[PDB]
Amino acid sequence: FKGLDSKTFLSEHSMDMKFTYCDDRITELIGYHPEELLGRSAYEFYHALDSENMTKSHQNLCTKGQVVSGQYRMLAKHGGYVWLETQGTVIYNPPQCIMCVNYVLSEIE
Amino acid sequence: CQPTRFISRHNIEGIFTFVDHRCVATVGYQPQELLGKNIVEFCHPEDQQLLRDSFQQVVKLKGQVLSVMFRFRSKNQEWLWMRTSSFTFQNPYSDEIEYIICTNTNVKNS
Ligand SMILES: O=[N+]([O-])c1cc(S(=O)(=O)C(F)(F)F)ccc1Nc1cc(F)cc(Cl)c1
Repeated sequence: FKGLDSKTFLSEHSMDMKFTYCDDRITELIGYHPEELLGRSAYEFYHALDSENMTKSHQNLCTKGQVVSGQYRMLAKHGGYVWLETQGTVIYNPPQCIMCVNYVLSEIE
Repeated sequence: CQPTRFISRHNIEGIFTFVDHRCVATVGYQPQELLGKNIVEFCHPEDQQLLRDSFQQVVKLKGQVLSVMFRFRSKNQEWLWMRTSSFTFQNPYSDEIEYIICTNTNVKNS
């Protein structure tokens, strides 16, 4: 059994959804090293069956400024999928980047 | 029967920069749903690295054709086998960066 902090990690993305930063906590949870994620869009990692609903959530983030994802799957480093829920927040300046708080709902399946 | 296919142009990273509207009949998306995204975003996880390595190598093959087969996620979230034939173009009157031209056909894996 894991405590809440240990199932939660932060990520940052450009407005193109590419990772620009990720907490090292992801490595124990999903297997990626943060540096291998940089430059890759979140869309490279969504299960096919979640792709249309995530595209709708991204649209909503970009119109509302802040959205919770609902339950979705991320492709894990060595195959299979982890269920996550994410709260997304756009940081607008003087949009600059998206900040994500990600919470893991399952082990790798 | 006519095979179903459409043309796309990409930057050397893989991002769609141009999509021929035949894509609607081939994969179900409007061109605007593909423009600005990397083709890898529509690719099956088992095929994604092959697709990345194929975009890397086509720029090394002296403008010759490179083909790849991979599973593409249609607008219905179904995996469709595609055969993408790609080659680079660079206008010799310039020193502008080459881009990649692709023709994308739905094919049988058999
Ligand atoms: O803006 N986003 O990058 C984002 C939005 C969404 S969203 O648009 O659904 C949201 F903002 F509503 F949550 C969801 C996720 C993500 N990013 C993300 C972060 C990860 F650690 C792993 C994966 Cl697969 C995706």
